[PDB]
Amino acid sequence: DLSALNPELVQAVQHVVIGPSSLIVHFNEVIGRGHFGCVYHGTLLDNDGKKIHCAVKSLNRITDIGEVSQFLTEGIIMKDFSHPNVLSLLGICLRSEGSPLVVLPYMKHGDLRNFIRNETHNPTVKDLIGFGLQVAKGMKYLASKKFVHRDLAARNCMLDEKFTVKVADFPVKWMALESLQTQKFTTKSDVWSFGVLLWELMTRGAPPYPDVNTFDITVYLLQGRRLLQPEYCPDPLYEVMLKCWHPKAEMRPSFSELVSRISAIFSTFIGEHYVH
Amino acid sequence: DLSALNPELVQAVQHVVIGPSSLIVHFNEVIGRGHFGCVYHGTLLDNDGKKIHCAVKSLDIGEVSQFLTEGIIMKDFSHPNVLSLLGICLRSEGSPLVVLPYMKHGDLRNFIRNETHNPTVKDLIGFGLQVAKGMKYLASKKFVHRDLAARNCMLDEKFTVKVADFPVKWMALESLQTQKFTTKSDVWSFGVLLWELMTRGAPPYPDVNTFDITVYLLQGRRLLQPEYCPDPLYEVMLKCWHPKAEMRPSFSELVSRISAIFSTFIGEHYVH
Ligand SMILES: COc1cc2nccc(Oc3ccc(-c4cnc(Nc5ccc(F)cc5)n(C)c4=O)cc3F)c2cc1OC
Ligand SMILES: COc1cc2nccc(Oc3ccc(-c4cnc(Nc5ccc(F)cc5)n(C)c4=O)cc3F)c2cc1OC
Repeated sequence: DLSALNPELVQAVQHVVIGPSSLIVHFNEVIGRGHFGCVYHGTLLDNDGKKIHCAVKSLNRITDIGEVSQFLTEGIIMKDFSHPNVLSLLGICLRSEGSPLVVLPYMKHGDLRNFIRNETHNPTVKDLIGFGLQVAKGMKYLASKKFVHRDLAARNCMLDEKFTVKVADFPVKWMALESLQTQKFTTKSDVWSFGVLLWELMTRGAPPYPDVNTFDITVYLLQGRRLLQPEYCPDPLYEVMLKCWHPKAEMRPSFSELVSRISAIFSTFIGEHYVH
Repeated sequence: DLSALNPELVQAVQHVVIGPSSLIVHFNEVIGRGHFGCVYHGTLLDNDGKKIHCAVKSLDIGEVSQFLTEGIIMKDFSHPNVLSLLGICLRSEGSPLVVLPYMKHGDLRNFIRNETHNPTVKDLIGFGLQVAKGMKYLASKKFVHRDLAARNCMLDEKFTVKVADFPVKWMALESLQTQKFTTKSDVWSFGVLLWELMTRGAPPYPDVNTFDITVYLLQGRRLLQPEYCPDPLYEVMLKCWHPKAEMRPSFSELVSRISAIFSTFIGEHYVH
């Protein structure tokens, strides 16, 4: 419905809500491919009088109060995040006859996987390490807030005009061993996924374990087998990836540790095509 | 994992939280066999200071926030056939505690399966009518249960059925393929529940595998009429299992229909 919901919860989410008379969605201007849903070009008029171009995602017609309520508390959580490497929520739009709208800053270069996959772009080794370093900074921030991402991957990281990486969309070949067997997702589980994301970057967007099946991944990892060092990957960064794939979660590096480690490797490299 | 959450969400949950100083938990006095988790006998002091016998379930910011909003949702429901939430207790050192009114006769599946109990065909239909009324209430709130089953309904002292815990062999055909749950998806699960009641707690589809259940229902095979189930009630069951979600009856129509079937019987060992 619109507000067959709890008054206290509706009050809690108000600060996230965008009035539709300050939002224009160009439903004829699509930016999505499908992965994030159906995403459109938007124009948002803020309370400050500033008119900005944005991305607007249209939800499936959510049909029960349990779902709408979970959606709203997710919105509340994302609105609270404030880091340059974590994607911002501009707000949500609850309309009378139609599904809710999620309003996000426009991300000029789309997601990180597709940016590095097309031959038109030429990221250096340093550029790719840089993207991973930005991802780690955002993930360090999220961990500091006690927040598990649960779906870290290069496809789920966005790149703006200033080439700032935005962690978004907070998948068995990205999952930690314990997540595959015991179904447990922690901050150390995100460290494993980060490792896979680094591997993705240093291969420029190659699919992980391309010759192992989704159901065969668990037995593969119990053979001590890991993803092989990518062609753009430096030896010291590969040892970072291996540490991310330790089967015991407590034995993996923290994101705070990954930031200082990768940062040190990054500072040794020179030559960039995509700065900031 | 303390309240370093969004202040407005924390203020939204305040009406649901119980001050731990009004609660004693008997951690050495255990309730149940683990289906509902770690449940214990508790004593709760209400707003007037009245002692109330309760059951106490012992449970990242994302999970804790969703837990809180589910508590906000549950605390809002007010219907005799829906399990009420007395509150939640968010301790300084330890897991959140969920506080529920004590249900004397536990879950419905265990109660009917017990040979010591002698529910009549009318009693079992009555228990189904109670489930339907709670579900009609939930449907009216636009709320989907998602896990309706005999094991997930409770029985109190006055033999009031309380729908709780809001499972492939209870799942609707479109849930087994599209992963989508609706109020009509709940109607299907209710039919399996009615079947559970009439067979006095027999496992459904006992010979078929968990993964072979979707192809089983696609063939048009269903649960056979329970030995001691009335013909018009098995028709209700079959209507609840209609392959077209929109062709199944509403819980409002289930109430009235089952109310009628119930009324054509006499003989109750468990009166409500
Ligand atoms: C140039 O090309 C693109 C540009 C883009 N620009 C901006 C966003 C894009 O895609 C998206 C990224 C992110 C999310 C996203 C939505 N909601 C939540 N959470 C959320 C939950 C509940 C709630 F109430 C509010 C929020 N999260 C965690 C998200 O990551 C949605 C998206 F459509 C772009 C995509 C593009 O190409 C595909
Ligand atoms: C004597 O025999 C028994 C007696 C009992 N008496 C009273 C409760 C029992 O079991 C329970 C029933 C229900 C729930 C239950 C908890 N939380 C939620 N949701 C919820 C989410 C978040 C939030 F913050 C609060 C709430 N729901 C939807 C529930 O159904 C928990 C239970 F332990 C009893 C069990 C017994 O035998 C095992």
